Amino acid sequence: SLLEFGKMILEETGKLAIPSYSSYGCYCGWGGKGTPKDATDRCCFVHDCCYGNLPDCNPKSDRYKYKRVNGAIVCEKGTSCENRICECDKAAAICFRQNLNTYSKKYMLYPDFLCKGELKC
Amino acid sequence: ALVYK
Repeated sequence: SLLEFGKMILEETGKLAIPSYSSYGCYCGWGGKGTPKDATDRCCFVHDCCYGNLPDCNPKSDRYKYKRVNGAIVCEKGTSCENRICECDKAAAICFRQNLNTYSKKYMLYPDFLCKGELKC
Repeated sequence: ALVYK
């Protein structure tokens, strides 16, 4: 659920999942459309797509458990939906960390009309 | 922690 993902993001990047990553670019937020603005926005688009592959799962509210193996994010065994939601989130947290150097504040609270074009998952 | 993405 959102509580596990937010804690995951804070641990990995040092930044609070709100506000940094809830209104960033074209895909860090709610839904999304258009062409991702930068590497961090692509992390969100890939994250959205990953959730997209789990139709009878509820990613935002279904809680899972994960542990740290010295820095590594190991998803704990849970229901089949929890395991898969955890892997989509771990991937996003790592992707955000991988692109911290290009994170740009000018993409925070990005207007909707500038999100143009199309990208299929 | 809190929430989004």
